[PDB]
Amino acid sequence: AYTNSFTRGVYYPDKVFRSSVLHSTQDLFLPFFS
Amino acid sequence: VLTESNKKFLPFQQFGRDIADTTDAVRDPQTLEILDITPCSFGGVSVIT
Repeated sequence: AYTNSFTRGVYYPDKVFRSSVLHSTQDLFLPFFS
Repeated sequence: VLTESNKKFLPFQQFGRDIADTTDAVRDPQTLEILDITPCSFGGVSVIT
């Protein structure tokens, strides 16, 4: 069957910390609503 | 100038970088503690005459 992955499969891309910032990363992710 | 940091690093996280791609927080390899990083004080010098 099939089902909707709304906003699942999001992980921390790198070994670096960040705080109170918006970061953009190009990496293997699970597309939303797949 | 180092300083004790209340920052949380994940076990795999060793370096916390800045907007300019500069490390502004480190984890000491020997003791697993988080240290705050800050470049030493600087500024212009103006001579009033």
